[PDB]
Amino acid sequence: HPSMILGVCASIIPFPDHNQSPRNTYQSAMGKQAMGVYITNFHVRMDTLAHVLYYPQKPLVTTRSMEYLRFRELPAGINSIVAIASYTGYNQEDSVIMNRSAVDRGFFRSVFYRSYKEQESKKGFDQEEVFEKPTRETCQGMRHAIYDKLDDDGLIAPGVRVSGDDVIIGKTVTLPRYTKRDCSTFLRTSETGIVDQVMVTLNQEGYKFCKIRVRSVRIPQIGDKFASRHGQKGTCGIQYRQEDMPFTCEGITPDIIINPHAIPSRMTIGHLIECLQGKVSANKGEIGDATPFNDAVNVQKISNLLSDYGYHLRGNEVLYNGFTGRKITSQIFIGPTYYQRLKHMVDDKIHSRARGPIQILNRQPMEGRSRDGGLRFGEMERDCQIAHGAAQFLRERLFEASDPYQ
Amino acid sequence: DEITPDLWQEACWIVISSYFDEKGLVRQQ
Amino acid sequence: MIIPVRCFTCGKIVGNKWEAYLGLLQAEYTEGDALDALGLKRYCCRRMLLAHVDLIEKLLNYAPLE
Amino acid sequence: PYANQPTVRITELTDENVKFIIENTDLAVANSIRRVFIAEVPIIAIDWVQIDANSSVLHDEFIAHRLGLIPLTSDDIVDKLQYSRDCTCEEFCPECSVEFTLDVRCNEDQTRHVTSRDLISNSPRVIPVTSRQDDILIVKLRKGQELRLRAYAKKGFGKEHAKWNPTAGVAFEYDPDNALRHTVYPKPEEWPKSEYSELDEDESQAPYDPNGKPERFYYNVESCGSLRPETIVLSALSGLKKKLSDLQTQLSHEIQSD
Amino acid sequence: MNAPPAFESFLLFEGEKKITINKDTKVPNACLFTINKEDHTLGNIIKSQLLKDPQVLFAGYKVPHPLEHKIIIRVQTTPDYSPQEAFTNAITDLISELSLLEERFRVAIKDKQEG
Amino acid sequence: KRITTPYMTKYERARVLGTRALQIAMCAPVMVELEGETDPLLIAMKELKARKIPIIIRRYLPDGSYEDWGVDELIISD
Amino acid sequence: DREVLRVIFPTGDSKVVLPCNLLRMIWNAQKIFHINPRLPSDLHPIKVVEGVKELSKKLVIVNGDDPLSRQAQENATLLFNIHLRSTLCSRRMAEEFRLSGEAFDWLLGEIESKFNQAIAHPGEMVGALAAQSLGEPATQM
Amino acid sequence: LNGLTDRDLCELNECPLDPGGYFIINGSEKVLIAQEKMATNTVYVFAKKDSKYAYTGEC
Amino acid sequence: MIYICGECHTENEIKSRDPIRCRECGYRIMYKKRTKRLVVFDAR
Amino acid sequence: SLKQRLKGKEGRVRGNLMGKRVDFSARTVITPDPNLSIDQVGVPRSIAANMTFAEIVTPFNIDRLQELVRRGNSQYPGAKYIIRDNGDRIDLRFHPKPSDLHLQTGYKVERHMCDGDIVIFNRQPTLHKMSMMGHRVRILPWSTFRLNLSVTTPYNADFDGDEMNLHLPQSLETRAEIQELAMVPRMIVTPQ
Amino acid sequence: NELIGQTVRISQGPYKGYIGVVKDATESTARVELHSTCQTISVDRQRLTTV
RNA sequence: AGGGAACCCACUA
Ligand SMILES: [Mg+2]
Ligand SMILES: [Zn+2]
Ligand SMILES: [Zn+2]
Ligand SMILES: [Zn+2]
Repeated sequence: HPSMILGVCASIIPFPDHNQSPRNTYQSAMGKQAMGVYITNFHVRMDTLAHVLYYPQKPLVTTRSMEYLRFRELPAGINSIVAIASYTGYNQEDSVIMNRSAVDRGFFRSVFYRSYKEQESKKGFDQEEVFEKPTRETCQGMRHAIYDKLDDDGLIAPGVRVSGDDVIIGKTVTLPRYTKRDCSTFLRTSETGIVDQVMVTLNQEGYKFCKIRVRSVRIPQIGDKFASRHGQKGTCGIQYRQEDMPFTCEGITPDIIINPHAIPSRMTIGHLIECLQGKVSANKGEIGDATPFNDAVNVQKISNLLSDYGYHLRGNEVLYNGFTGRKITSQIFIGPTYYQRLKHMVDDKIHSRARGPIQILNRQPMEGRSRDGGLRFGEMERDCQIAHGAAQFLRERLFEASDPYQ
Repeated sequence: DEITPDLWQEACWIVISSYFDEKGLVRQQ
Repeated sequence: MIIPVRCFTCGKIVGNKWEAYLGLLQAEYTEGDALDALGLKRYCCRRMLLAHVDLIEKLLNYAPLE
Repeated sequence: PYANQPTVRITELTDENVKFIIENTDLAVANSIRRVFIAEVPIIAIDWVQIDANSSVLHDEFIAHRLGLIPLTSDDIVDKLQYSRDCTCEEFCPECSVEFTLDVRCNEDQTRHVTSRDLISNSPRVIPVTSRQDDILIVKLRKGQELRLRAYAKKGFGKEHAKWNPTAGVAFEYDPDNALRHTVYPKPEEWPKSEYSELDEDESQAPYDPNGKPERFYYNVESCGSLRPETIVLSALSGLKKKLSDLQTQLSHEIQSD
Repeated sequence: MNAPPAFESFLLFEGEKKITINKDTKVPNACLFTINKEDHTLGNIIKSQLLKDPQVLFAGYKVPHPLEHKIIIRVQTTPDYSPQEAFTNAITDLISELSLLEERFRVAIKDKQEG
Repeated sequence: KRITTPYMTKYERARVLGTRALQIAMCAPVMVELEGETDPLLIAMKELKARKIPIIIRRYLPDGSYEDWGVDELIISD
Repeated sequence: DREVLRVIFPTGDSKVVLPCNLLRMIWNAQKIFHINPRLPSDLHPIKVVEGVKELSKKLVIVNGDDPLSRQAQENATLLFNIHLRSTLCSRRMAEEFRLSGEAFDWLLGEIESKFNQAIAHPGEMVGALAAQSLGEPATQM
Repeated sequence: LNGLTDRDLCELNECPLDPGGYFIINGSEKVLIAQEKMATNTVYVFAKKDSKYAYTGEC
Repeated sequence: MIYICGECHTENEIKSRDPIRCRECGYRIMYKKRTKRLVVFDAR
Repeated sequence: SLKQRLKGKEGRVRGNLMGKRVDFSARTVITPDPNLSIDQVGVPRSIAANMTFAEIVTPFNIDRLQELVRRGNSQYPGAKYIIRDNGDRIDLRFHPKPSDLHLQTGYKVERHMCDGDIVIFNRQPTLHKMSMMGHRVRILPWSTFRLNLSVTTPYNADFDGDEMNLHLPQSLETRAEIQELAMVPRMIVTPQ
Repeated sequence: NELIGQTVRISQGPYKGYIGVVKDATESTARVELHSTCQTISVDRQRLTTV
């Protein structure tokens, strides 16, 4: 069959011969970032990062090659009722308006797993590390945190909540009025969640070894990245409730509204064919076939099938304004499309600094958001601030806000 | 006798199904 | 993993219809006729049952911790 | 002195939906009624889950999220129930919440289906709707797994969370024959006629009425089970009237305190 | 992380004032009714009931930002009438219309339930 | 004798406004009658429009010499 | 001025880049003063000639009175003065634009103010401006 | 896990859908990415450009 | 402190500074039990 | 070696003197906002409650800054530090003894970034001088920077996952020169 | 300050019924991370109930 | 009230 020329990640694209080829490349890149159930024994694994979707659905429009990728068994995405409309301006320039009521009902909700590990490694007869709950009167250098979440073994228990300045593993190293130093493990800053599983074992070296899995539920929000299977990625721009969403005559509000302007320059016509075929599939009860090179499926046959179900044959519907109730003058293309929630969330990316840690050598702010570092005001930014003539802003960026010294 | 053009689209996916039934997807490794 | 309680779009209850849907599927109903017998008229609720992957059946194959 | 005089026809009244037609009202009134169906009709739903034990394969937020979406019979109780933010009790009292408990263990060698039948309330009239059909599955338990929890169901409306939405689908429609050209079809013959179209098969749209405004509005209010659909409509009209009355009281205070 | 609580759609926090009138001096006989913790549900009905009034020369509402919960209604009247009086009359007519609608709906429910 | 431009350049405007705003924030005597004003930038702008900022701009010619223009002597564009 | 233009632009391309959009400013003057183009004008042609002369005397790029500076001034505003005398011609101000006296006085003042706004500000980092202006379209190619 | 049924894999807390093909090195699952190279023992004739050699046949 | 064995699921009394192993099967992977604190979720 | 320390884009000169990590900078995903003016940027409350502007205490703002100090670092429209004339920093996150919350003229209060604050807002690659313009802070609920849609053309930005950087000017002089030189309305027409 | 680290219940106001552990407290205000949601809110100490 | 460096890899726009 000629559709065996595609690999694993391009075999999930419905109608890839109707797409411009860079968009197939982008979906092959972004199907690997899609959130689903990555493996069925995810409750046993202490992976450092894990992303499990609450309600993965298999696609309504499928290729025949996804029976062998096991995508029907471990799917990564949800069939979303997707209107292609300009609504209130919040889906412009590759954005998505989402239904807040759908998101409240579990639409694209997911759980994030972070795993932390510590070895209770004795290094000689001088420096001994112990899993124990530190106390102020005994341990030096405790980080002014909440230390009573820990149990008697120095390890936190499943079910406890933790914020970014909480300790989960209490580790003290004996010090050669303070017998030992605190070398405990805290969560990542600006993180939160429930302790999900604490596993205690011993490694090859025979030392006590813990892995603690912390779970946090990530509800979709503004700035979370969603993509279809046609390279049509975009952050959530706003979330409207069901009574603000546009609706059909039978009360169907779209889960997602994407911009019309995402289509013409990209020519993802397979996206529109997948919406049409998904409308036909959801009304018929079939799962549509979107195997690439098929003469049994063209747009006219899908249209005739759709018009057999009391719909417009081209998949448009008369939507009503959610705010005013008035009919929208244009008829809106709306139908079920498989969206993926990508691992690029905004709460994993938001970072600000005011003043904090500085590098030991050059006394400039640290590197990266994981250590409360600053952003590099680089050479091109310096060049642009030169072109502005803003000499004092350039001076405070490159002298006062990084490393003032005398 | 032979596979007619109407049975071909199911014959080819039967043989692809048999291929992936034995070989799987990480057979090279 | 398990069937959603409500349809995401409209909020119709579909969490009580999964085992009935599977019973109808075992009774040689076509999927569209099974969805019609369950009273799922809007295509938003039909894609809840039509596209559901019952992964909790796979997660029940592992012995519990306690 | 410029109030409308709207009439009502019920055309269908089942236990799961009411289909009705409102004549002689404005489009904004009709849309605000449709919006209050979805967003401002208060029902009872679980909003407080303590999980004493959860050995199931689904984590605790997953179970709690599923429990909040289970509809509870809110008829005749939600009206006399208080919002917990307004109630003077410390935590939860029978004047503002209904206490649910679930205690399921699976010791049988086959899979136990924790349904909404296993949710047991202390109030005998706020129960799961499916318990009052098939029951709503919360979790499936393996042998030795258990789920023990205590849940409180408070009063709220769908503008806060969608689990307090009483409706499944609020179908809304005006002018089915497009006599006002509120939507302009590029090809009117490609469009299926409405359920309420009065045109014969030959004609695609009604002739354009230049003097017309939307006057007749078609509703189909399906209920998810918490309230009867006619209770959804009557509670929505009462709630919209109450929002306008509260606004008028605040506006009277602001006018007389100028 | 920055998620507003779901109850700031509709709950006035302590010190927030439900409705304020601002007599804008740009044009005669006009007011700006800033209603807090409301949305299109009341803004649209108030706007349309004001548009039924023949002594109202302008009536429009806006949500300045959908991430905030605030309605600005601008009413302009003929000089022998005031925007505050127009707003009160519009709310009274809306209340009477909804009362009539509720009573006729109860009558219709009682007729169809019996038959 | 002063060959430089009689207009105040935008860089001069930005720096005079910043310097004067900082001076007002350090409790310099305001030159104009502020009417309920609190933010030093708006006070500096109001002083600049009134042509009352007590600052001399010293413009350096490339040959090394300078010209002293008072803010009140330069034409205020924005 | 025409022969000088023929030398400067030998391909006959008339599109230039100049500070004050004189045609739009004449249109602005027509709309501000409600210039009826069906009536005779009250604008003397010698007022046009003298006004353009005294306007050219104050569109100053090079400041000085020695012959080096006034030659550099005549060079620096050569095209703008050619364009200004072509556009504010006494025939075109009577046959075509039909401005009044007050409209013409406003037009002269507005040309002077817009030109003096167009002069480069000392301090401006034009080398970095040029480097970025030739650099970011290079990302496009 | 070779030749085990789905039930035996689920007894070992392994996923039956897991394909394998990787190594567990210090608890990290490590996959060997296939590296391409020129084929050995085959005579390839190229044109080295701007060089002292007009043609080059390597093996 | 109370740990659950990974494979035999038996409860284990484990003190501090003793090796991790099961009393029954000797399997060296142990899991802590769930906490006894008040855990409360809004059902959302 | 020392030569390897001094050379390259990562060396001392190019990587630590021409450009460097800075304090008072923020970065998050950008999402559209048609309701903002072209010179406004919608800022999350967590970014604004973490980024502080040092406001010098005058008799004009003794009371407002006293209230900001009284609210502290916990409440968002509040303050993080008091800097006395001698230069010590009273950290307001320890809720210190009430003798410290006294405000004299000449003190600096490091109040949280509030509405109307001027920021430089930037998208990499910074190609031309309209890739780095000035914006007025507007505080909006969720976790993204929010931009107007006409503004995405100079930034070469869209909302398919772009992140932009927000630098807060720390002085009145630099805030004034960003206001008078680099704001979005002044950057409408390019000299290019 | 004994309030820090104690599990607390909000007893008045819009957050009534929320559970959490106090992070930092004043005589009139505490920073309570909510058990129910992923937020650390500020709440007046008259509206808090220890447990 | 804050004790890591270096390299590699993957990724984002
Ligand atoms: Mg982009
Ligand atoms: Zn539905
Ligand atoms: Zn109560
Ligand atoms: Zn054991």
